[PDB]
Amino acid sequence: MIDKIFEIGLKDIFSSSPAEYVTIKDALDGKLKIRLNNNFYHEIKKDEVEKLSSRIPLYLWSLVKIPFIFIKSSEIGEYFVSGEQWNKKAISILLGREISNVILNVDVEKLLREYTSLIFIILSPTRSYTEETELSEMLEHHHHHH
Repeated sequence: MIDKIFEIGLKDIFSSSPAEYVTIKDALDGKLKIRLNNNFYHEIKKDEVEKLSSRIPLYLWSLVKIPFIFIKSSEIGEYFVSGEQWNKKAISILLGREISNVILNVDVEKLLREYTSLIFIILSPTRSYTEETELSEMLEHHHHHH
């Protein structure tokens, strides 16, 4: 509890991850800047929030705290929907997927194209650098989907 040595292992991993969030209601309020764990700031596009709030039920606006975090599976094209149950319920309604834990890579990519600034993906560099994968994919003009 009040014990020294909090450990720094996962800190560097989730350093680029949001340390604070805003609701959909807050983003419409003009809170478009969230702080990361490494204290940097990422601005959220209000335009992407407005198209979001046009599709997600009113109740969830002050419940869902954006950005949405998706943890990528260590080797699989499945992403673990992270956040509160409201975030996960949002994803359930936006995709038509029942969120148990993961959604498919295609579903995440839909969401990425639909709402880019609202999403943080914790990439697993365990199985291919997804950024290098992106180049390799566009070379063959496709994106591996299943």
